[PDB]
Formats: sequence, structure tokens, C-alpha cells
Amino acid sequence: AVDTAEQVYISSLALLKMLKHGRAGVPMEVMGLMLGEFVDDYTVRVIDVFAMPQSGTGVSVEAVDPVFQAKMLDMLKQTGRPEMVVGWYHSHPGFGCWLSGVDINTQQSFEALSERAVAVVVDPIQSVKGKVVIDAFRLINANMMVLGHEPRQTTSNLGHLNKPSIQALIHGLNRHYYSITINYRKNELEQKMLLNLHKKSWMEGLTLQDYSEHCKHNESVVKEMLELAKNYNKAVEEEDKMTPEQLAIKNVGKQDPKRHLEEHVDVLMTSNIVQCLAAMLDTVVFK
Amino acid sequence: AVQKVVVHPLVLLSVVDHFNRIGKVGNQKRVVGVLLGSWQKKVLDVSNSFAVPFDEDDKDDSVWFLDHDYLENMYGMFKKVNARERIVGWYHTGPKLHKNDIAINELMKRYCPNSVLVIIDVKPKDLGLPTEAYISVEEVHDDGTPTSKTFEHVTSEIGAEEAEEVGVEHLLRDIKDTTVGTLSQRITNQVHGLKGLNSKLLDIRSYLEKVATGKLPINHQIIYQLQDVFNLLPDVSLQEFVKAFYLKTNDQMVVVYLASLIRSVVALHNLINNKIANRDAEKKEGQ
Amino acid sequence: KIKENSEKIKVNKTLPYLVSNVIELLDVGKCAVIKTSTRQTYFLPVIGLVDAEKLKP
Amino acid sequence: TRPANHRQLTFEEIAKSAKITVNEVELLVMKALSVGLVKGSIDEVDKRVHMTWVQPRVLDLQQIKGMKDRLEFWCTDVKSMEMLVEHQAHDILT
Amino acid sequence: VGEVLKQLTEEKFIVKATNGPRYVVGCRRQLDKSKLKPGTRVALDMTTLTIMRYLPREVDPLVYNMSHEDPGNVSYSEIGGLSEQIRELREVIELPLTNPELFQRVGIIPP
Amino acid sequence: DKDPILRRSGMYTVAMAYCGSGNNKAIRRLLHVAVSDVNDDVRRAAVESLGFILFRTPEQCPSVVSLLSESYNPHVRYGAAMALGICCAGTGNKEAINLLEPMTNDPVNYVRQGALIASALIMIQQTEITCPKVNQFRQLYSKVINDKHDDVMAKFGAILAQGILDAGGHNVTISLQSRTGHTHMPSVVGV
Amino acid sequence: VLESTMVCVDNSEYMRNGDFLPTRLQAQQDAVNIVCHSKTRSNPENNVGLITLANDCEVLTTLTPDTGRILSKLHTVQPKGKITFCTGIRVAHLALKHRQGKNHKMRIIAFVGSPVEDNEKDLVKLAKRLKKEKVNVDIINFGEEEVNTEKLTAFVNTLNGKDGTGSHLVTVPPGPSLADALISSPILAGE
Amino acid sequence: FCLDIHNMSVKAMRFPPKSAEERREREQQD
Amino acid sequence: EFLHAQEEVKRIQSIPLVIGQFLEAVDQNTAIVGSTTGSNYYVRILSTIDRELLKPNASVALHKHSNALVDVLPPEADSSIMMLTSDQKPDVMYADIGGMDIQKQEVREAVELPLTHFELYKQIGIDPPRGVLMYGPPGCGKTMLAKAVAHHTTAAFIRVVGSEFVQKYLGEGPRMVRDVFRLAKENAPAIIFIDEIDAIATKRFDAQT
Amino acid sequence: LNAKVRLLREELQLLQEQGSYVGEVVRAMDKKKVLVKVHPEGKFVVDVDKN
Amino acid sequence: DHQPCIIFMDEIDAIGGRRFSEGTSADREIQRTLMELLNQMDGFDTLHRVKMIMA
Ligand SMILES: Nc1ncnc2c1ncn2[C@@H]1O[C@H](COP(=O)(O)OP(=O)(O)OP(=O)(O)O)[C@@H](O)[C@H]1O
Ligand SMILES: [Mg+2]
Repeated sequence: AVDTAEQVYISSLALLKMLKHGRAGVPMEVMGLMLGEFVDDYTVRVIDVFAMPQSGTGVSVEAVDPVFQAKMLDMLKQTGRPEMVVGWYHSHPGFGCWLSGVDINTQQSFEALSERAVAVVVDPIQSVKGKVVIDAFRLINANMMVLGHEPRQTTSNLGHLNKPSIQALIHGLNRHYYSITINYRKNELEQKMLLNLHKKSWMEGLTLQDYSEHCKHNESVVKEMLELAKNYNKAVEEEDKMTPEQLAIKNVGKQDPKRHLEEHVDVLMTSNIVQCLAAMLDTVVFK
Repeated sequence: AVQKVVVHPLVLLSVVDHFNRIGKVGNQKRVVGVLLGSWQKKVLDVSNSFAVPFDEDDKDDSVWFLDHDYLENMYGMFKKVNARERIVGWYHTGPKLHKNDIAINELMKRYCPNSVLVIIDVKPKDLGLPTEAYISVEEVHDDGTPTSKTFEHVTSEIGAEEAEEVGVEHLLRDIKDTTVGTLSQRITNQVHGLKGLNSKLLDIRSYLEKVATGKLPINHQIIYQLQDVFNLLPDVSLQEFVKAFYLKTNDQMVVVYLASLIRSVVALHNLINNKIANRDAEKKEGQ
Repeated sequence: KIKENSEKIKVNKTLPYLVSNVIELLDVGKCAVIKTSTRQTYFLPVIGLVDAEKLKP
Repeated sequence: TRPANHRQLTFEEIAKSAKITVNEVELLVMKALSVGLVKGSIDEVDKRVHMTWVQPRVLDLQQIKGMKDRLEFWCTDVKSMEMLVEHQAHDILT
Repeated sequence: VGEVLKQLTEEKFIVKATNGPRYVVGCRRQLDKSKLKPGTRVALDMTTLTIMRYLPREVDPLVYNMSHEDPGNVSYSEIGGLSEQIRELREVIELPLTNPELFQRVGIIPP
Repeated sequence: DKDPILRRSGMYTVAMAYCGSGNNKAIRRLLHVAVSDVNDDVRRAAVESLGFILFRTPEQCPSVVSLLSESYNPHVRYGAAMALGICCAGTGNKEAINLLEPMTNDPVNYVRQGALIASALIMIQQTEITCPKVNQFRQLYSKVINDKHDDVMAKFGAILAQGILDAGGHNVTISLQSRTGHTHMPSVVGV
Repeated sequence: VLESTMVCVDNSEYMRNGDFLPTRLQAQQDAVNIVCHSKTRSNPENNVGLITLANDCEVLTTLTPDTGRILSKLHTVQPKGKITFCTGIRVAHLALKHRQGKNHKMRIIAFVGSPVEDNEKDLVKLAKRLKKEKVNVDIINFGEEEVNTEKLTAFVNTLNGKDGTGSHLVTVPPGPSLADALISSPILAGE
Repeated sequence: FCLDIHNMSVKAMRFPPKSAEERREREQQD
Repeated sequence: EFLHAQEEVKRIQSIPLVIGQFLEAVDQNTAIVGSTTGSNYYVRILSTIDRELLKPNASVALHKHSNALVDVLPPEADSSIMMLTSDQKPDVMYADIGGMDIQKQEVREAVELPLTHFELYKQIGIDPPRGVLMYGPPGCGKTMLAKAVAHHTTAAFIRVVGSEFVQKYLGEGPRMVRDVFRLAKENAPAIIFIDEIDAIATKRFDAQT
Repeated sequence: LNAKVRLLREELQLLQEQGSYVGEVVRAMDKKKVLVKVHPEGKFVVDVDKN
Repeated sequence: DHQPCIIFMDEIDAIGGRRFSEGTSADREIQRTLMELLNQMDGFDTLHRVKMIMA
């Protein structure tokens, strides 16, 4: 029987492709095929993925196009990947990470051809920079769940994924389908380019800010600092005077002179120190 | 012409992935693929790419096979998937340009009237971006030599969609350091800029060594550019630039001093509040 | 597959219906702007199982 | 030929060089600026032609070598301040 | 179906459903954000409430039938003593909408 | 090494090599890995390795394990619980028991499992008078077992905890070092 | 038999010659028509591509089972420049290597009726490379029955070695359209 | 001197030393 | 990990969420918010929210499902939009009006002068009024003077009809009044103009209808 | 610092809880029940919490 | 929207009746309707190429 230790290893390219398809087709439950290989009985690499046409309305899965799938597979084999289809992925823009009736039917269709086929659900809307909402699934058998069986084998203690969400539990988790743990492959080579993202050229590194604009910015910021200094004097005065509401209900809806003054000093000091250092380094290097 | 080009993490990952695919399949030392993107105003955003079967020799500099039939099949299919991603150019994972690049650019131009090549050096680098963008342009030489097609550089940088940024941030969740501070990050940018300037100067110095010794013929355009740069180098001991530099340095140090004083007063206020809370808690415990 | 198409259509068309109106009939291919007795206005990209040219506002 | 620092030309020097008179060197310099071969300004009170740029000129092998030495000096300065900044900010520097 | 109220961040729109609630919703890509300005009818998705398409201004079924009622085929020959009244009504209705520059020349805005 | 499993192997190798020695270099390495390394499994393995290294001086472990238990990572908390259990196995350490008592009823199934198992390992072959928490933990185990609120892994922890408490007909104790002071390699391997 | 073949067609300035009715261009079009029809009538999984040998040494249509595309592309051809044929064969071999069907037997058929000004040493070197990489070639020559026929025979023999029968040559003197000879040639006879 | 004052104040700030029923209630209500 | 946790808790600000109004604050981390659905709830508020933006009646973003205060929106959410002075501005003028100089001067001193001379008002001791009511028989120039003021004024202008505040959806109309006044406050200097105020300002009210 | 971070991570979890209605008490019953008018429609009798 | 237009209201006194200073809630609602109508005809926004007939 299947084990409660199966792990779907989604590659960086696969994850990026699912997220791009997600925040390209919204709210349509856009869909694609996950290409990889069942290396063993407990692991499923998903090396790549590729989208499907998404013809017309796509609020529901669209009965994977066999001709498009075949031509994708043949050309990928021609230009690289000789890998079979290990599953299908689709998007749930803000719903969560559950499966609908159509999703369950499509995953039955996938299992019929390959018993190990996985169903990945991404949530491009709920994903944030550092945690991508995504979940792998396979369906529980009505036959076994009526004939008193757990359709997962608990050899390991790897069934602590996230205390599955109430959304999934009410949408049919642990009854008609189960969640498969997901990990990722780190190569330290793609990560170099992902780090090269946000990188600035040495032009920007050494450029000096327009001096007139810098002076105007300093003048303005010091003006707001002056006003916030007046307000800070006012606030510190009537702060110890009374603290029944000072704890939480004396700053809501009203400006905080101390906080804004801290922000202004931080920003202006950063700007001035950076520009001074840039000017000095420039005066020497470009001599 | 395209002055600015923005490559995406998906494109970089797919290029690395295609290079790995070809390396596993055989041994070519270079891989070429097609590059799809948009045409934001005078800015080429290359959003996706797909590998095409490309091969070449190492001696003739003219024996190379590129499958434009496969190219157009895959492009039409990616158009069916997503429509806005049109052919915008091609990429080849060479450490440096090649002789064939002009001919391959013509082959691409048969598809995209304004094709931009992007050399995506899969080999990790340290002091520069991984993408070098070029655009073919006729060079009308002033010395009467026949006009020939040549590659012209266009400013290339890495940018991400919202979902691409989310995915790459998730991938780099544990590598990228975010608890650095704006000032520390800007100082790091300054030192990186100095390193990049040193690298460019070293490249120019090596070229001058080669030319002086005799390996390279005199390139009059390059010499014109070099002497223009050396003449553009400023003088920082004019007794007027020095006065201006001191005046602006003091005009910035006054603001830095004001901000430091404000920060000191705020810190003293925080210390007073902390000690007041400490005494209150201790007295209440003693009560 | 007339039999199975009609089977699926009947499964979707099983009672009870919600009675609404056809307040507007737009052209985009014809679409509806129905308003339903729950006091809810829904735009239908596809009118449905009734002929488009038989519905009036 | 004059360096990048003492590139101030006097009317007498230009007149001697070009076999013209100080009353025509002024028009000659304005003509040069107009045609765009040089960039700069003229101070006729002191009769000095301040210059800041000349049309790029072909260079010989010795001139290329001298430019290479200047580039080496520039590179050494750049490396020196790279090292200085890195060492001084090593703690904060990421 | 709702109406857009304002655009926030190129992907957030404050839209109020005709039923009355107000939300901030997304927008599917090929909508030409310039086409949907404050006050335009839109079709939000029934689940994610994200905008799907901008729609023309609604015409109530009442106003539609109001416009489309058949006034028989009554002719002016079927009205008797009303001749002065007929020409005053026509003065107000027809002529200003067919030759609107005579009244401009005389310097009035027709009744 | 790249592989997180290889890094966990390094942690366990440090544990085995320096078991009982209390070598400050090994403690530094293990604790730094438990803090700063990017994989939760290896963080937990590092904390357990520290527990292995500190059993000759069971009075020292409570401090570090407390700092790591009233803590951030669920895996770090669990590793601290197992470190306490391994360290104090057969000692009935009151401080370790007090540290583990809050850990029980933690918002994590495996954290509760580990806390219960470590608690039973510590009270192995113990009685009320020696440590006045055995009855509390026994009734806790019984309630967890005959409850439906608790997660399946918490139930597993409770069953294992009862088994440990009454291990060997309640006529056996778990000591990593023999009664003569020699590290008991079978016991180290078993744990 | 699974066959992946490409037809290299020389389209030099000489292919406005009228020794074959009506002109060598139309004769070549008929020849490619009949050879591609034979390829189609063979195992349909067989696929055919087109290369043009000129100053550009270009590839018109890559491997494709369909034939109308190849016919239209070859119709949209004019004679210009000289032939290289060394590039030609090398690019053809690269196309062979980069074919979707690896099981397909590699095949190049070259209509090269023209003066081949390539040194016999490099001819034989390329022949040896092709044979050792297991690609058979069936060269077709017409027009110059003396200038290059010796070189082509030597090239085919060098490919042959001792038993490499896959390499073949067929030289046809001027006459009617280049149809009867190609039909009654050993190449299509063995199909 | 001002930066020194800020650092000294921040260093000087003394921090004095410092539910499951809700956990169960949440799990049951869900 | 603190930075990572902040970025993670950003997850609750997902796009499909319902708008509401922040009525009152109970604790530092809880507040009462009236959801636009009609009801109001006492719910927790996201920690990473600037409490300075939680002004009274401020529009906020409530989680679609949990209905917690997830974000605070710019004070420009409103159903009654300003006039696009480019085209919606009327073509009437004080020259086109003629006569009624007393009414023109009164409306000036009430609405126009204090919008550019409030400093002078405060310095001489007057308290500027808000509301002028322009009452009088029908056809005497109330709406025409309003149009002229809109045309000439260099301040924001929000026109509305008292009959437009009555909506089927209960709570809409008080929401609309709040929206118009918030828009005027954030576009100050502004002039609000309610035509036919007696459509909502009637004195006889029959609760139970 | 650890308490702060843990507070944030549990905040993300406990902000998905249903928001609580607000109702005005009109009359207090016996046996720990209170008649409350819940805004804007509905008049219930609710058991008081044991706090 | 359909700029050259006429609006015929038959028996206008159904809506355009005098406004009561002591009317019922129904009367006040109908008066709100009347005042909306008055503003639409000759309110702030001018009417162009739209004519009214009332019988
Ligand atoms: N003082 C005036 N000078 C010139 N035209 C005027 C004057 N007063 C009214 N009018 C004309 O009357 C019409 C303007 O009426 P307006 O809408 O201002 O009336 P009102 O006093 O607000 O009354 P009501 O509320 O009954 O509509 C226009 O035709 C305008 O030309
Ligand atoms: Mg009026």
C-alpha cells in the first residue's frame, strides 16, 4: 500500500512555471502537466511542467488535450527531456489547496493511465515572497473508505505536514483524497542567478544622486523633522501626565511624532552617509 | 532598436535547465533556444523561452544546423498556450559571442523583425549579471570600409513578475540575507561597484596589452573611445571643485549631525521609559 | 452520444430552479444580465438551454 | 599635445603656432568650436583659451603604451580603494 | 455584475457588487485597465470576485419596454381641433432636434 | 556537504564520536548548526546530538535544552525534548521533568510526542517519592491515550511513553554508561 | 524500414542549364518529387528534409513526414552562387544527428551535378567521418560527366571501405528529364 | 558623541525577566 | 526568521477581501469594524498595520472569511466621485446670472472667501460656517448660483442630490454620506453641494416604515 | 525576540478565526443567559462565557 | 445615452403631485421620486437634446 512518507520534489523551474501560469490565468483554474519520474516507491521528482491551451472558459479543468499533450511530449523528447508525465497541476487563485469534483474526476482519469499520477494545486494569489502555497494530492478510494481501511501506510512520522487547513478539511481532505508532502531541489547553481536578481550594476552602485535634488530632499525632510519635533515636545509633555489610554488608544488615528521622527532621521542619515561615501570614493578613483 | 531589456528568473532557470539537458544528452559546450516576450515601450521584457535543437562545428564557423521548423511549431504552440508572449529573440549559453551569431540572428530576424540576442552565461559569475544583450545593427564605417552587420549591446537586467518574485524569494528564503539594513546594503553596492569598475579597467588593460604586443590590430574606434574616456577623467584639485566639495560635505554633515542628535534624544526617551517600566514592575512585585 | 449528452443535461437541469429575470440581453455571441429573485444580478456569458432570440428584457 | 590639466592656451601661443595674429586667433578659435573639433571657452580679458575636449585623434604604438600605463595607474587606485572600503566596513559589509 | 469605484495598485480594484457589498478584487489580464474607469459595470467572478470583463451601462427592462411600447400608428390626421396645440408641441419637440442652429442664431436655448 | 541528510549524518557522527565527553568544540558545532542551519530535520538532529554529548553531566543539559525548548522551531523544541530524554534517561532529573512538563500540551503533534517520550525515558524505573511527577505524567499519558482530541502522533507518543515507563516489567533502567562509569555502546546505539 | 533522409540539392548558377528538359531546375524538381514520393510510399514513418547547397549552404525544411511542404519550398528556389558541398554534407549530417527518431537509419542523398572544387583530401576525410559515424550517402551527378565524376567515385569508394555498401553514386549524362534514370537506378530499385 | 550616546542608551536598557485551554477550544470549535 | 515571519503574515492580505469601516478600537490588537455586508463585528486587527491610519470611520479591508481587519485603504474609496472639472464643470457664470448681488455676496462670504482667507477669518475673530441652505421659492437662482460657484471656484466640488442617498441596500446612504464627506475632507479645500436637501432632511419620520 | 516571532507566526494562524459579532444586551436571564440584540437583525439569548 | 430623445409621462400628477408638509412615509417616498425627477430635468447637470412631455 502507499506510504505516508511519499515526497514530491518540485524543481525550481517547475515551481516557477506553475507560479507563472497561476498569475497569468486568473481566476481560471489553469492547468498543465508535470513531467518527471517515479524514482522509487516514496519519491516523485517533478523535473518540469508545461501548460495546456486553456480553451475558452477555464473555471473548471478542461479535459486534457491529447494532441497538444502528445506534440509537447514528442518535441520535449526531441530537444531534451525523455521523461513521462508524473502528474497534472492546476491553479486555485485564492481558494486554497483543495480539489473540486472536476479535479477529482480528472485525477481518476490520470490514475487510470498511471496509478502514481499526482495532482498539484498551486495558489498564486495566496503565495507570498518566501512561502508558496502549493499542495500535492492523490485520491482516496471510496471502496476502501467504506470497507474500513486507511489508504495510507504509516511507516514514518512524516505525517505532520501543516495540521491540514480547515479549508481543505471541509472541501474533502482525508476523506476523498490525501495530501502528499512537497519538497524542493536545491542546486546552488540556479540559486546563483536567482540571487543575481535584484542585483544592480556598478553604474548604479557608484552613481551620485543629483545634488540639487539631494539638497531639496534634505531641506524638506528637515522641515518635517522640525514639525515632528514640535509635536514630539507636545506628546512627551502629555504622556506621563496620564496613562489610562496611553497604552493603546492614544496614538490610533493620530500621528506619532517619535515614530515619524525616527523614520525621517533614519532615511536622511542613510541618504547623506551614502552620498558622502560615494562622492569621496569617486573623487579618488576618478582622479 | 531596444535600449533596455528585462530578463526573467523563469528565462534564466529554463536556460540553465536546457544547458543541463544538452549536457546530459551529449557534449556540445553550447545550447541555443528561442526567447519570447513583450514589447513595453522601447523596453523588451523577455518572459519565457523554449529550447530548439541546435548544433554546430568548431572549425568552419559556418557549419551549423538550427531547426526553424521545430522553432515555428513550438512557437505556435506556445502562442496557443499564451498569446501575448511573441518571438522577441534567441539565447545561446556561450561564455562569449560566436562567429555564427550574425547568421543565426538573421535566421531569427526572418521571424522577429527586431530580434535581440541574449547570451545567458550559465557558468556562475561574481562581478556581473548573467545576461549580455545584443542587437544586430549595420555599421556604416567612417573609413569607407564596407558596411557589415554587427552586434550592438543593449542594457540588460533581471526583473520579475509578482509571481516570479514570490517563487524566487521562496527558493532563496534561506540564502538571501534581508537583515542587512538599507545602509549596509548600499555600502555593499558601493564596494560591488568598485569591483565592477576594476574589472572593466582590467579588461581594457588586457586589451591594451594585447594590442601593444601585437596580437590584436589597432582598432581606431576603440582608441578614439579610450582617449575620449581618459580626457573625460576629471580633476579633483582645481581649488574650486575642492571648495564646492567641502561646502556640500559640510551641508550634508550638518544634516547628519541633526539626525544623530535627534536619534540620541529618542534613545534617551526610550531608556527613560524602560527604566520607568522597570521600577514600576519591581515595585509592584515587591508590593 | 445523444443519450449521454441528454443525461448530463437532465442531471444539470434537475429541479429546483431559481426563477430570475432577463433584465438585459447583450451582444458580445449573445449574453444575459439576469437578475434573480434572491435580488442578485448575474451576467451570463452563455445564455443557456433556452434560445437566445426567445428572451426579451 | 598639451596635457589634461594645463590645457589653457594663450593667444600669443596660438598665434606663434599658427602664424596668425592675436586679433585673428579669436575668430579661429570660435570657428573651431563652431565646427565642433574642440570644446571650451575663451577669456579675452586674459587672452586665454580654456579647452576641455578635442576631436579623437589616431594614436601610435608608443601613445597606446602610455595610455596603457595611465590605465594601470587608474586600476591600481581603484583596487586600493576597493580594498580600503572592504577592510574598513568588513563588519557591516555583506 | 458590479461597478468599479477606483483602481488601487494595477491589480487591486475597489468594486461594489450590485447587491451592495464592496470588495477589493483582482483583474484578469486582458482587460485594458484604461477601459474600466470609476463607474463602469464589470463582471466579477462568482468565487474570487476578480474582474472578468467590462460591460456597457445597464438598461433596465422597464426602460427598455418604456422605449419600445407601440404607440399604434396614430397620424396627425386623427386629431381634430388641436392645430395650434399640435404646432406648439411640434415646435418644442421636432424643430429643435432637426435644425438646432436657428435657435442658436436667434440666441436662445429651445424649450 | 550539500545533502541535508549528509549534514544530519555529520551531526549524528559528532554525537557518537563525542558521546559523554562533553567536548566544548562538539557542543559549539552542534548548537550552531541547530541554530543557523537551513533544514529543520538537521536542526533537530543537532539538538539530539547535543543531548547525546551531554549525559555524563546531566546537570548541565537543562540550561541549553531550556533555551532551545522555550523556543522557535517546532523541530528545535522536539530535538530539545529528545536531548533532555537522552541526557537524563534513568536519572529522574527534577529539572528535566520540570522543563518537559510545559512542553507537553505544545501546539505541535510531534513536539508533544517527543516531550512525552522523553519524559517517560527520564522517569524510567521511577516512583512518586523519588520524583513527585510520575503520577502526573502517568495520568497525562492515560488521558492522552483515551482521548480523541489529541493527534495521532500525540497518541503514539503517549503509548511509547507508557511502554518506556513500565519497560522491562518495570525492572529495567536506561543508562548510557555502565554502572562502573564506562559508556555502554549497546545503550548508545539503541537510543 | 525506418529512414530519416535529407535531399541536398545543388542550385548553383549552372542550374539554368538546359541539357535536361526543360532546365536543370525543373529536372531537379521532378527528381526530388519522385524520390520523395518513393520515400513516402516506403515506411510512412520515414521522414524527409531539404537542404540547398549554394553560397549560403542553407537548410530549407527539416525532417518532416509531409511532402507538400518540401515541394513548395523547393519550388520557391532560384539558382544563384556556387556550391560548397563540404559545409553542405556537414550540415546535413548535423541535421541527421538532430533527428527526433534515433532508430531511423541516417540518409543523405545529394544532387551535386556541378564542378566540385574541393580538395580530394578533405573529400576523403569527410567521407571517412561520415562512414565512421554511420551515415550512408547516395550521390547523384548530372551535367559534368568528367570534371567531378572521378572525385565523386573516389568519395563513394572511401565511404565504402571494404563492405560499406550503403555509399553509392549515380551519374547520368545529359538527355531527357532526370526521371527515367532515377527510377531505374540501384538506389530507388533497392527501395 | 551623539552616536555614542545612542549606543550607550540602547546597551543600558535593562529588560526585566519574564493558552492550552484556548488551543483545545479552537480545535473543538473548528 | 522575524523578517520571514512578517513576510509570511503578509499572506492574509489576499486580493479577494471585503471592505469595511473601522468604527472603534477596543484593545491594541482588536477593534470593531462594520463590514459593508451590513453587520459589524468585534475582531482582531493585523499587527503590521499603521495604527495612525485607523482614523474614525476610516475605510478598512476585512478578510473575506475570517473577517479580521487585514488592511486600511486610502481614503478615496467612494461611490460619489468628484466632478471631472475638465468636462463636468458647468458653463454658468456670475456674469450669466445677473442681479441677485445680495445672494451672490452672501454665498461668496460663506463658501468662497473662507476657502482662501480662513486665516483672515480666524485673525479677525469670525467662525466660518459650513452649510448655507440657499432657501427660497422655485426658480430664483439657487441651483444656478450653485452652478456658477462650481464653475468659478478653484476648490474641489462634490455635487449630489438628496434623493441619491436613498438606496435599497440598507446601510448604503449613510455609507454614501460618509463617502462624500471623507472625499471632501481629503480633497480640501472642497465644496459639497446637496440639491433638494429636503429629500432626506424632512422633519416627520415614521419609524416602522 | 523569540516570543515576538512566535507571536507573529501564531498571529497568522489565529487571524483566520471567524470574527465575533457585536450585540447589545437588553436583559439578563437566569442560569447564565443574556438576551442580546445582534446588529443589525436578530434577537437571541446567549449563554455567558465562563470568564 | 441616446441623445435625441423625448420622455412622455402620462398623467404626471401621479408622481408630480404637490409636496405635503404633513404627509405619510409613502408620500415622502413619492416626493423623493418627484425631487429626483425635478433635479434630472433642471438640476445641476444640464439636459441636452432630451425633451419632456407630461400629460
Ligand atoms: N437671477 C437670475 N438671472 C438669470 N437667470 C435666472 C436667474 N434666476 C433664475 N434664472 C433662470 O432660471 C433657471 C435657473 O433656475 P434654478 O435651477 O437656479 O432655480 P432654483 O432657484 O434652484 O429653483 P428650484 O429648486 O425650484 O429648481 C435658468 O433658466 C436661469 O436662466
Ligand atoms: Mg434648482
